[PDB]
Amino acid sequence: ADTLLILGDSLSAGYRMSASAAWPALLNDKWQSKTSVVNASISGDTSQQGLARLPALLKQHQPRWVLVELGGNDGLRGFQPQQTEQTLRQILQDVKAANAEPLLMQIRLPANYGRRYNEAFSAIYPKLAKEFDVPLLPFFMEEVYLKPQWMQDDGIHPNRDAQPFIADWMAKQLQPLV
Ligand SMILES: CCCCCCCC(=O)O
Repeated sequence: ADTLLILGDSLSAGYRMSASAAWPALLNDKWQSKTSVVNASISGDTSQQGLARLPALLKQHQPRWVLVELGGNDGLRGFQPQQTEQTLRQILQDVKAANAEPLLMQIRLPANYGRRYNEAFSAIYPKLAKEFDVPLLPFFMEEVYLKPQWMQDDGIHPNRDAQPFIADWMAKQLQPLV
């Protein structure tokens, strides 16, 4: 029984819903008796808070793959993309050293954050992915934005109704990678 560890934030932990309602739990359901999905995501977690938890998780879960979904809160709070990039790099190193396969998810900020900043934030992902030669999954939120009925009031977080769809899309994206 191989393990996929998910190191992410509210987008993966679920926002204003229980963990059982978030897509990782639904993905774990359809990957029943196949692959184990461990959702180690916490709402509001910056890339540093995530990195802070990683060591213990690798040690305890001995995952074959780690899906990294972090940075969104940093950019959202105007952090220094140079810093975020540095944190994500350590995360990838930790994963590799743990003899696990890192899977990086691309993150993008709202258009109302300025072109300058958004481009610098976004570029981090392709850059690290090239640097470590790891898969760079597209940003699943891009498809969700196209369906207002799948978005919560804040225009940021996907709602309960969106979870099964995100689970299916994620299963599709992760398939070749597992
Ligand atoms: C629009 C960028 C996506 C960032 C969402 C951060 C998720 C959280 O609330 O932990």
